[PDB]
Amino acid sequence: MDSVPGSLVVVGGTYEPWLPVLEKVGWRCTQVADLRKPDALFVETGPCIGIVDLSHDEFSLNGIANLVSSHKQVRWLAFIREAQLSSDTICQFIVNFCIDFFTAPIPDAQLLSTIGHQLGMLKLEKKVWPHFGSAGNMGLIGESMPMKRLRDQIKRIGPTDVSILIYGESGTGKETVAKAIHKTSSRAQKPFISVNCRAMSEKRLESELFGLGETEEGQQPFLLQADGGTLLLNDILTLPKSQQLNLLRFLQEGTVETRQGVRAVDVRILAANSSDIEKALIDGDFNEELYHYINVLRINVPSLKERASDIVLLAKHFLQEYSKEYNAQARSFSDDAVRGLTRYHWPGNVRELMNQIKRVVLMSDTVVLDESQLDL
Amino acid sequence: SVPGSLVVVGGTYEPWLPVLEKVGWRCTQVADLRKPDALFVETGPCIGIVDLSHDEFSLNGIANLVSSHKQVRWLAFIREAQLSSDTICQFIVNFCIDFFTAPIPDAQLLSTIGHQLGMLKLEKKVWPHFGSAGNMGLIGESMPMKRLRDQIKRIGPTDVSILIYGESGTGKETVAKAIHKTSSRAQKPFISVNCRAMSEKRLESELFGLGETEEGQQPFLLQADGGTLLLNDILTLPKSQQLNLLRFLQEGTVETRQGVRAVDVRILAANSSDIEKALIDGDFNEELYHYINVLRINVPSLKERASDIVLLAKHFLQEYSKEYNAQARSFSDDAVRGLTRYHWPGNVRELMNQIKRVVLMSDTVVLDESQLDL
Ligand SMILES: Nc1ncnc2c1ncn2[C@@H]1O[C@H](COP(=O)(O)OP(=O)(O)OP(=O)(O)O)[C@@H](O)[C@H]1O
Ligand SMILES: Nc1ncnc2c1ncn2[C@@H]1O[C@H](COP(=O)(O)OP(=O)(O)OP(=O)(O)O)[C@@H](O)[C@H]1O
Repeated sequence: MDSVPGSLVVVGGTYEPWLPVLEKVGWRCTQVADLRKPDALFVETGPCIGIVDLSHDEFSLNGIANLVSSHKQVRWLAFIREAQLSSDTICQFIVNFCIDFFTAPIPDAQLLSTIGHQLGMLKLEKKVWPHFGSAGNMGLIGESMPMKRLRDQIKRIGPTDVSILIYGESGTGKETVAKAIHKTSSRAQKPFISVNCRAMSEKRLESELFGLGETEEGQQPFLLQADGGTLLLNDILTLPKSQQLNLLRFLQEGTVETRQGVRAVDVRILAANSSDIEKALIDGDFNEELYHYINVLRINVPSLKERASDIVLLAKHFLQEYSKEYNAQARSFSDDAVRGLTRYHWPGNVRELMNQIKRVVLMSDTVVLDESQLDL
Repeated sequence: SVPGSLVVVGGTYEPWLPVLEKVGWRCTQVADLRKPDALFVETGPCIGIVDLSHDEFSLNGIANLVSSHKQVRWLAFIREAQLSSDTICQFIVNFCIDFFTAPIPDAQLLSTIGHQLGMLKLEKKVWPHFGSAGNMGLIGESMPMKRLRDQIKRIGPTDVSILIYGESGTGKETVAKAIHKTSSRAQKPFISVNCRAMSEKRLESELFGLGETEEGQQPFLLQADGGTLLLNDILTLPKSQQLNLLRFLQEGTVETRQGVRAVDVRILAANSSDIEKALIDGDFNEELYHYINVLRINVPSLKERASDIVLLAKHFLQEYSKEYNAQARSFSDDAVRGLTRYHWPGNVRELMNQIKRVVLMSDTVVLDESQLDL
């Protein structure tokens, strides 16, 4: 036979009754007491099933609900066991999903019925859980301390095919982030379309949602191509009213217009921002309904000003990359030069950095790059 | 009364429907995808089945709705034709509790639902009431308020830590006082904390205590024991204090002059800033964040509630006018079609403050638009 382990947290060992009914029917039972232990146990066991002994007992109700959605999220299914207390706050605490509960006696055959419904999910969890982004894709442009948070954040919000708001300062790598969560999105093998729109006129911009290729003159709406995959919208607030309409229409109906008949698609939508969004909102300028459609999740891309310990490593890569790309003899920075570039403010962040270095490298006549050839 | 919704444009996929209809359940069905959103945001606690059957809706918009703000108030559930389990099994990241096989064990589906239906029957403990079972809306009463009411009613009693978010000057503490009423510790003391204007050393002297207090000293937790403590402008906390906070948040213990002791305090926190920006930059311990972000509540600014502006100003008028004998008794329609049009960055606070100012200047009984923002 083949099955899946399952743990249970309780100080009262003698509270077996429901335990041997599962071991004999084939369940890998594990039991924790001291409250702090199961966290490590749950984070190491991976996807499983946990039973919560509520029978008055001795646990902090805050810490409980905390654990419930700490990192033990979808990968863990909630379930409680109580001594018949459905009345006060305690049963209102079953707002934490919990799927079902346990009568104080032993609903012998009913117990499997309660459990059996959920079992299809754990064997489903195992099919999707191994992934883990194995290759440790060290933020394909940066790697420091605020960055590791970003990875973890990106890794857990990636697969969730919801719309996410990406915000940070200009030239930080919001697009770089967008491309990264597309790999995580589980629609990774599908196309990805970043769009530095800006330099588009309404007519031409409007030509994206319903087209103005009069007669099939080699023209296809952008939304269409991004079907199954991911589309990115850059500098979004610059959008005109009429197009924001079509977006919300599309965001609600998922349909687009083509000359060869109106059609529907399946595109996960992302958005980037660097401006004071709230200031636009209050005046009336931005449709708030649309904001709630997109602000389902937020991710903040930290500027170079935030990280600073990244500045050195970034320059090295940008050195290596551009020097190798153009055969340049420049291969290293002096300790002098290193101990100066970080002090710069870098308003344009990642963008400006590569751009600046790009120039210096193509101007660099030496192998070691001094401060004289840089910020001048 | 009866929840039980299911989303699909077609219909002939009854088979699992009459098993509910014939057993006596009012099933409700949505098609145009956009409609259930408004429906889900207004219905409150219920159960929704998402029929996707590999021929229905775009999984982005779906997962969006599923996790827009329709979170705990709704339990997820899907329907597929077996011949489908493949590309997006990951959409079951939203709990979803269970799914629907193509074979239909007529009794098993009821077994899956009936056990889960009992959880919705727990929501019945507050009995939806609709008609504002609280203090007329504590401070407001419009459309985002009724959700807020519904929201407060179901997340209130749960003595877990909750993160309160809205814009500045909205009335976040008023909510805490309001949800404390729903809590099972209502008869206990309540202590608000404006964490904005406090120094580290003195802050540390509030928890486990510091300084050199060989005189007279008593911690908030002690006073707040059994009751509820609220933290306003929480992100303003220094590193060293967030440490001590988490210490308590894990152990529930404090230090006092008369020896160290432990307590049982439900903890709340208020915020008006960009929460996502603080965590990533490093300013707030994320571990600590999950201890408090167990539940979220969104306090709607005046920008959302345009129909509240009229009702809000009137209430604040009567109360303060009476307090200072003011002759002012009403607003002109002129003033009305100006107060609503205003942006109100400071929201409820600013509204209360401005009117408060005007009243002390109002020499007339009728208040015209000229006497307002002055
Ligand atoms: N016209 C362009 N052509 C080719 N590559 C470009 C162009 N513009 C930017 N890039 C590349 O984008 C990469 C980084 O992504 P990006 O600049 O979009 O991040 P971002 O600045 O945070 O996003 P945003 O577009 O919102 O400003 C840079 O390495 C740059 O080479
Ligand atoms: N000791 C106190 N106990 C109970 N209530 C108090 C006490 N002191 C003040 N209050 C009231 O609590 C409210 C707190 O105002 P506050 O500025 O914190 O609201 P807020 O909108 O949540 O703040 P913020 O703009 O930082 O978000 C005040 O209106 C005040 O009347």
